[PDB]
Amino acid sequence: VKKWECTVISNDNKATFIKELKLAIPDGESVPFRAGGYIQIEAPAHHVKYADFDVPEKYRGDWDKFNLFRYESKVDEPIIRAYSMANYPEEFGIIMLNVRIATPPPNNPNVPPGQMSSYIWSLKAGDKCTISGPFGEFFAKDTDAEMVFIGGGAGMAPMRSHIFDQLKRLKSKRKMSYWYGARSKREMFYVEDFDGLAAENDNFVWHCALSDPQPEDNWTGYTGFIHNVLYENYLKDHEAPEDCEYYMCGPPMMNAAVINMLKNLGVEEENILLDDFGG
Ligand SMILES: Cc1cc2nc3c(=O)[nH]c(=O)nc-3n(C[C@H](O)[C@H](O)[C@H](O)COP(=O)(O)OP(=O)(O)OC[C@H]3O[C@@H](n4cnc5c(N)ncnc54)[C@H](O)[C@@H]3O)c2cc1C
Ligand SMILES: [Mg+2]
Ligand code: NA
Repeated sequence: VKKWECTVISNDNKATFIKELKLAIPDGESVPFRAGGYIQIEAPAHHVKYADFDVPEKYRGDWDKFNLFRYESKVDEPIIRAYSMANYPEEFGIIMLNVRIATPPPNNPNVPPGQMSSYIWSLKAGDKCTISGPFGEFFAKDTDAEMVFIGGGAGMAPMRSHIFDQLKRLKSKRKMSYWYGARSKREMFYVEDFDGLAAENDNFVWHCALSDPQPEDNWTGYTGFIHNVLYENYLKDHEAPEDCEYYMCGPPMMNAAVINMLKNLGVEEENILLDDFGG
């Protein structure tokens, strides 16, 4: 296991509650990881204020609505946490992460904010970030079966890594689709990336479903929760959904609803691979 003291290239919001942390590896080297894998970030003792975070006005609505800038996080001893690569292995020299900020639950507002994610959200371009690894178990199976990727929230990271690894490094012709659920259009990201792959690869398609599209979205795409949209628009009519491989990563409510849906279809657990962030 190696450690790298990386430099933060950027740490921009991609969604209301998700930042994309981009890290430059020293000397241009790469972490020798597999898609679906993860690194660990370690943080020293520190103290951060949410009021100091850089959150663009476009994403600030819920932050103001719930007074999330009230929070502070004091960490007296080093801590360490896993985060999944959003880049694939031939995106060299960098580690890209998608980090959800783990705020106090709205029903429990005076408990401490999430320690490591509040630290990551405090990082700005030029800061140093120590990572170690790589690790992993959420690896793609080596078959020719159709793949169905299902993502929500920061689960975008290992899905992006997997899908790019299949199409760019493995040059796979397997049938592949990606279904991503989000609340409204501002919560979407990597749209240029996946639109690009879908235009260039006739074996790949992707869909987004919004559960609460906003008036400003002018949304005419799928609406609702992703397990309903995947079922209604693809799996219901599928001639053999039990023969696909399902790769899923999302928030806990999404994981549970998707897995329940798949099992009611008769998919067996061997064909359902969950990357559980432990929410
Ligand atoms: C293999 C792996 C890969 C992962 N990849 C990703 C990834 O790519 N992106 C990502 O976002 N996450 C990922 N995770 C999850 C991630 O490691 C952290 O668990 C996550 O960031 C939360 O950690 P934290 O330190 O911010 O929050 P913690 O300090 O662990 O707190 C978690 C939550 O509990 C609340 N809390 C604190 N004190 C109390 C109390 N007394 N009572 C009740 N509640 C309390 C906090 O407000 C917070 O919401 C991954 C996890 C694993 C295992
Ligand atoms: Mg966005
Ligand atoms: Na396509």
